[PDB]
Amino acid sequence: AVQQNKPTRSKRGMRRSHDALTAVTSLSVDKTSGEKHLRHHITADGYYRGRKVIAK
Amino acid sequence: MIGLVGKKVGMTRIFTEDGVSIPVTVIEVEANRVTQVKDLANDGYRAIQVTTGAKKANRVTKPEAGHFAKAGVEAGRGLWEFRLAEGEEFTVGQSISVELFADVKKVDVTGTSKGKGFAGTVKRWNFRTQDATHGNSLSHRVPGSIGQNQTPGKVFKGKKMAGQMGNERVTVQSLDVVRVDAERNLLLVKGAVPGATGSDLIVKPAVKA
Amino acid sequence: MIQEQTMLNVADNSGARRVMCIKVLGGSHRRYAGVGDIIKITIKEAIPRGKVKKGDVLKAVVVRTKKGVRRPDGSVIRFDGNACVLLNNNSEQPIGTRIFGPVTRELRSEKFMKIISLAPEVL
Amino acid sequence: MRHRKSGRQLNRNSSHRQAMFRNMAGSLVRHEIIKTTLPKAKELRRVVEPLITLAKTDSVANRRLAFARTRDNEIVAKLFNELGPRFASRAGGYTRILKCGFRAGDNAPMAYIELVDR
Amino acid sequence: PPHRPRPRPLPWFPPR
Amino acid sequence: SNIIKQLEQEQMKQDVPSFRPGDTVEVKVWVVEGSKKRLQAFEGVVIAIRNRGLHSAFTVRKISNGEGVERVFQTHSPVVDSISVKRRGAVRKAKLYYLRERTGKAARIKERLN
RNA sequence: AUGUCGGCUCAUCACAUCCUGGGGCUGAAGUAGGUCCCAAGGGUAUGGCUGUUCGCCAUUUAAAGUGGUACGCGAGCUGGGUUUAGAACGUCGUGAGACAGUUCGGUCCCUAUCUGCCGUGGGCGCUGGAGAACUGAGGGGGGCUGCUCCUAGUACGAGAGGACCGGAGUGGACGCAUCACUGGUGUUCGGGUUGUCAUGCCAAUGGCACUGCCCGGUAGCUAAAUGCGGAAGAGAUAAGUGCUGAAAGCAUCUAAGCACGAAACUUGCCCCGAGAUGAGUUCUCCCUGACUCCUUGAGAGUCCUGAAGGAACGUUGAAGACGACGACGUUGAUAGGCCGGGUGUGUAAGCGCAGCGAUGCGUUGAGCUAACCGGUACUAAUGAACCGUGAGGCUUAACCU
RNA sequence: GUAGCGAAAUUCCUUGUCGGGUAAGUUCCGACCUGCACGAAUGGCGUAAUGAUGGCCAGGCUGUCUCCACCCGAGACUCA
RNA sequence: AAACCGACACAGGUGGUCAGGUAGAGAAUACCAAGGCGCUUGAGAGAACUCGGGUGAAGGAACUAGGCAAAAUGGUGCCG
RNA sequence: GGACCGAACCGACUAAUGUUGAAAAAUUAGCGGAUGACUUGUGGCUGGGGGUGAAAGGCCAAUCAAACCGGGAGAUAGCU
Ligand SMILES: [K+]
Ligand SMILES: [K+]
Ligand SMILES: [K+]
Ligand SMILES: [K+]
Ligand SMILES: [K+]
Ligand SMILES: [K+]
Ligand SMILES: [K+]
Ligand SMILES: [K+]
Ligand SMILES: [K+]
Ligand SMILES: [K+]
Ligand SMILES: [K+]
Ligand SMILES: [K+]
Ligand SMILES: [K+]
Ligand SMILES: [K+]
Ligand SMILES: [K+]
Ligand SMILES: [K+]
Ligand SMILES: [K+]
Ligand SMILES: [K+]
Ligand SMILES: [K+]
Ligand SMILES: [K+]
Ligand SMILES: [K+]
Ligand SMILES: [K+]
Ligand SMILES: [Mg+2]
Ligand SMILES: [Mg+2]
Ligand SMILES: [Mg+2]
Ligand SMILES: [Mg+2]
Ligand SMILES: [Mg+2]
Ligand SMILES: [Mg+2]
Ligand SMILES: [Mg+2]
Ligand SMILES: [Mg+2]
Ligand SMILES: [Mg+2]
Ligand SMILES: [Mg+2]
Ligand SMILES: [Mg+2]
Ligand SMILES: [Mg+2]
Ligand SMILES: [Mg+2]
Ligand SMILES: [Mg+2]
Ligand SMILES: [Mg+2]
Ligand SMILES: [Mg+2]
Ligand SMILES: [Mg+2]
Ligand SMILES: [Mg+2]
Ligand SMILES: [Mg+2]
Ligand SMILES: [Mg+2]
Ligand SMILES: [Mg+2]
Ligand SMILES: [Mg+2]
Ligand SMILES: [Mg+2]
Ligand SMILES: [Mg+2]
Ligand SMILES: [Mg+2]
Ligand SMILES: [Mg+2]
Ligand SMILES: [Mg+2]
Ligand SMILES: [Mg+2]
Ligand SMILES: [Mg+2]
Ligand SMILES: [Mg+2]
Ligand SMILES: [Mg+2]
Ligand SMILES: [Mg+2]
Ligand SMILES: [Mg+2]
Ligand SMILES: [Mg+2]
Ligand SMILES: [Mg+2]
Ligand SMILES: [Mg+2]
Ligand SMILES: [Mg+2]
Ligand SMILES: [Mg+2]
Ligand SMILES: [Mg+2]
Ligand SMILES: [Mg+2]
Ligand SMILES: [Mg+2]
Ligand SMILES: [Mg+2]
Ligand SMILES: [Mg+2]
Ligand SMILES: [Mg+2]
Ligand SMILES: [Mg+2]
Ligand SMILES: [Mg+2]
Ligand SMILES: [Mg+2]
Ligand SMILES: [Mg+2]
Ligand SMILES: [Mg+2]
Ligand SMILES: [Mg+2]
Ligand SMILES: [Mg+2]
Ligand SMILES: [Mg+2]
Ligand SMILES: [Mg+2]
Ligand SMILES: [Mg+2]
Ligand SMILES: [Mg+2]
Ligand SMILES: [Mg+2]
Ligand SMILES: [Mg+2]
Ligand SMILES: [Mg+2]
Ligand SMILES: [Mg+2]
Ligand SMILES: [Mg+2]
Repeated sequence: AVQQNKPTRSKRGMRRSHDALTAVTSLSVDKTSGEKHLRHHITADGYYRGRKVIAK
Repeated sequence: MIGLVGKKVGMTRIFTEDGVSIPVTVIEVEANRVTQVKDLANDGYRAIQVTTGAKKANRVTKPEAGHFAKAGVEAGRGLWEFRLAEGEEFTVGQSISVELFADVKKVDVTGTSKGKGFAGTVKRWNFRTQDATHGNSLSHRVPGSIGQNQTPGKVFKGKKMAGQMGNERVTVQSLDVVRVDAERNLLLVKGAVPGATGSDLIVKPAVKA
Repeated sequence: MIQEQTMLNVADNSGARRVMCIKVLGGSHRRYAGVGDIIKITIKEAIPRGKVKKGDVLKAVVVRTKKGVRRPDGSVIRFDGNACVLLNNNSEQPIGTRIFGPVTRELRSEKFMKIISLAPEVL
Repeated sequence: MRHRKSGRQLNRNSSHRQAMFRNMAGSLVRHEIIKTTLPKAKELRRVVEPLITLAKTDSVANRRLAFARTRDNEIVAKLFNELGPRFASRAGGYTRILKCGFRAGDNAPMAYIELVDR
Repeated sequence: PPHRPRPRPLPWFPPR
Repeated sequence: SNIIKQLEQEQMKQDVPSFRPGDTVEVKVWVVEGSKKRLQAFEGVVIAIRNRGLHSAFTVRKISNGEGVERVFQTHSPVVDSISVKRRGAVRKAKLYYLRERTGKAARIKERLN
């Protein structure tokens, strides 16, 4: 099964009207390190909810 | 006649002395509290709104809390309306118990059926399967033809096809009331009713009778 | 749970040994016959000098099934085999004079009281 | 439908799943902290925590059960000599899962799972 | 009667 | 679960004797031939037990008038008047369905001597 | 290049009606028919033979309707028949070959753009915002029927036989729900066992051999399991039956007027449903700053403010393709663990005793036990932050000042 | 047109007729002869054994089916 | 065989030699040795439907053009 | 022993899959032959109205009722 007519650039754009990404609503700030992090995830320096939880 | 809101507790059996096992659904019917009364003057129809159960105060939004506050009833887990027959009367704040069903022989029970998700035509519509063997190519449970030819050159509305099954409102009519235990807040009805254990049920006196 | 093509033993002394159900009577598209139901049968195996002959087409009542019968308290009675009693095609009365093996109380009716009375055991 | 069913399949057959969690449970007991995917970490809790529970009550039978479920004498010896005692007065919850980013290769959500007294 | 032969295959040709 | 537990408990018989698969039991059941109630005995080997509170059942097999018969009894049914163990059988398995394909000497169960 | 018979799957309409419903006439006593009128709501066999459609036959059924839909339906299946290439028979032909014929064999492609259809979301709208509960325009589903008993061996009839009307019971087929029971499944639970490899060895275990092969089986899902349904009633009618009644001193169901009258129609039952843009109703909740400029208006901008609520995130669910929907987030049982129970399996391991040994016995209904039940903050569900604003146009009426 | 064979890999009429098998058999087996249009090395008729050969019947067996249910994997679906 | 023949780092093809252990008649087959590898997208999810499998109450060819497919049988010794 | 059962090896009867394939003929499960009119390596010979053919108009480099390449050649085309 295949198109009988070439779809327009208009229709292409309409289909892609739902393809947009969502930015991360809000990042959190660790209360000790001050680093930004995804909520409920550890920071890059291994902090979570103030506590140093992992090395590196 | 008004109904009550209850909760499907589960199924069991009642043995009778004459040696019959009656399959029963156990419906827990706590006090239904009237939250609002609707009348012709203001609303254009007669009905009561009832709540039942409980709700943690922090889960009750301010709009909901204000509604319960006006009635002067504790917040329940939801609101349900029942249309009033011409004879009936109720007041805001009033409790209605399962004693309501004391003399009722048959009830209708409305619930949300269990959710089967996306179901095929075999399960959803009892379509017959095609041959398992004798050369069938990739078409064992598929629906077969879905229309005619150039006339009408379309598929008719309401064609039975795969789709969401269950997780919808279902009423089972004319179930026998086996027992009404006011003290335990229990209604026993004979037979199965819609929904999973724990689900809300609406119980009304049977319309057919 | 007897259907067309099901082979049954015979629980009587009609002379038949094996019979085959060729029709479940009593409704359009009726699928199954259980204990107490009338079926149309053909005789597949018969004793030399019996009241019935191989190839005869008559009726029978199912008296024992492997699927069994449920009772009002939820109990079940299952038998090791399927068995029927041959009936006259018109009168629907037993052909044999003796019943072999147990039968159930599902037969307790004006129609099959002769079978009940002749049966060595009723469950 | 999977109403009320427990257990993740994790795109493996049963024998592979069992082998993997046996290995992973060994890793966690040895290292006390490992990085894995978040669903694997969530499933691992259901394997390791019963092992630690078993190790609280030291007996020949329990050591043999643990061996049957780990197939590593070093792991059994550590369960019964170190971890059992360490968790003697803890009613479950021997592990914690800490979510930590996405894997470069395949964007899998990753987590650390560690013993809580590490 | 039939108005068409039962479908058949074509011989391979260098495609591009 | 307390609600259904309570409903179930109030219907349960308190006088159910202990029995195991492989036991020979006699079950007395009420039979109603019109007005007259009477007890009919069913004696056989217990080949299966379903323990499930009020929903407990047991299956008894016998050979009757040339015919194998199984009856599944609902243990707490009022239809069942009484149960009595006539002989204690020695078997390994919970369910003795393998007896269905056995007859005579082969279907014999050793007695549980204690 | 518009794929062709039949089958399968899935249908949908007509009515010239097969059944069921209503009725007139009968060469209609009754029962049972004949015939014609009205009626399309629902229903409307399984097999043997054959490629068959058909047909014949067997046995059912209330009935096994007739047609239209590309002789409905191959981008849905089949490929038996029939239009390829092989081969043979009869026949025709000197022959190549051929057939008012026959016979054996013989590749069925397509990831769906658009319409359509089944489901399920996102956007914006609905005139301040928000959370709920509704009304119900409108739409869809459903609508089958047997047998027995009572009425009554009554009415009818010389007998034989044998009712209407009305009532009760129990079935078949179909549909909906459900898992208490009976069962299936149950590669996540327990056990038995063959071969082999390993854990130093013994003992005990694990891997692999379709889950190695098996026996049981929890929860869930489920049918063969077991609950429930089709209606009554009402309105307006069909054919039909009438009442009163002239035109036409009579007669006349009809012209005026009035009454009955069917599974059809409109309701009544079930479900969807306010994008019903004709965007409805009810209840509740929230927001009561300052200033500047301009082409002066439903204008723009700055600062302050950020509510109700929402969303995100996290723990998740008998909710689920994803979205969505539901629960819960420490003021906490949302999930996992843990504790207790239940259930399943069937008396673990170790030790002791007996036996030459295989093994048995005792400790012991032992040990282990998934998805179940009841508890329990041990682990994970964060302080925040994000979106959403700051009293809501004009006109006209009425009522208040 | 002999022997032999014959509704046949051949028989149009034709599902011929009779018998057997099935509850029911346009196929099958045994016959009949009315051979449309068999027939003697483009061999006739038989034939043990053999056949991934054609037709038919029976036992066993079964999800082929009545009528499907559940489960395990690989895809489908979501993310990179 | 990713280096040869197959347009490809392609389920294909490619002559000769070597051949351990336990079970086994065996170079079959299962599990292993020496030795060699996990197949150059992954992660989740646990719908329909498709593919490849497992089990199935009662019935047992009723399926179908046709038992197609599946299920079944399956070894050795002795008797027969 | 053109004997039997059965691997290697040689074949290719059935089914499913695949059909913009993993593959311009395969994969999976079954299947036939398997001391012979067997199978296979290396090299050689037969040439296009010619070869070769246990005969299918089969095969002669994925091409066959007359190979492929170049030429006559811009054949001819009352046809599109
Ligand atoms: K039609
Ligand atoms: K109709
Ligand atoms: K056509
Ligand atoms: K088409
Ligand atoms: K297709
Ligand atoms: K279009
Ligand atoms: K169940
Ligand atoms: K179950
Ligand atoms: K082993
Ligand atoms: K609205
Ligand atoms: K918990
Ligand atoms: K136990
Ligand atoms: K002839
Ligand atoms: K001829
Ligand atoms: K010749
Ligand atoms: K000869
Ligand atoms: K052959
Ligand atoms: K290489
Ligand atoms: K998914
Ligand atoms: K050569
Ligand atoms: K040539
Ligand atoms: K060439
Ligand atoms: Mg076009
Ligand atoms: Mg997109
Ligand atoms: Mg669901
Ligand atoms: Mg079918
Ligand atoms: Mg194909
Ligand atoms: Mg298939
Ligand atoms: Mg049109
Ligand atoms: Mg759960
Ligand atoms: Mg994957
Ligand atoms: Mg394995
Ligand atoms: Mg008409
Ligand atoms: Mg109607
Ligand atoms: Mg057509
Ligand atoms: Mg196709
Ligand atoms: Mg088509
Ligand atoms: Mg030819
Ligand atoms: Mg309607
Ligand atoms: Mg409708
Ligand atoms: Mg249950
Ligand atoms: Mg079971
Ligand atoms: Mg099992
Ligand atoms: Mg060793
Ligand atoms: Mg050992
Ligand atoms: Mg190994
Ligand atoms: Mg191996
Ligand atoms: Mg009706
Ligand atoms: Mg127990
Ligand atoms: Mg053990
Ligand atoms: Mg004939
Ligand atoms: Mg004949
Ligand atoms: Mg037959
Ligand atoms: Mg013949
Ligand atoms: Mg000849
Ligand atoms: Mg001659
Ligand atoms: Mg000659
Ligand atoms: Mg010859
Ligand atoms: Mg992608
Ligand atoms: Mg590669
Ligand atoms: Mg290769
Ligand atoms: Mg080779
Ligand atoms: Mg090998
Ligand atoms: Mg090695
Ligand atoms: Mg799957
Ligand atoms: Mg199987
Ligand atoms: Mg079965
Ligand atoms: Mg069975
Ligand atoms: Mg059988
Ligand atoms: Mg048939
Ligand atoms: Mg058929
Ligand atoms: Mg086969
Ligand atoms: Mg097989
Ligand atoms: Mg040979
Ligand atoms: Mg060849
Ligand atoms: Mg092969
Ligand atoms: Mg061989
Ligand atoms: Mg030729
Ligand atoms: Mg070639
Ligand atoms: Mg030429
Ligand atoms: Mg020239
Ligand atoms: Mg030219």
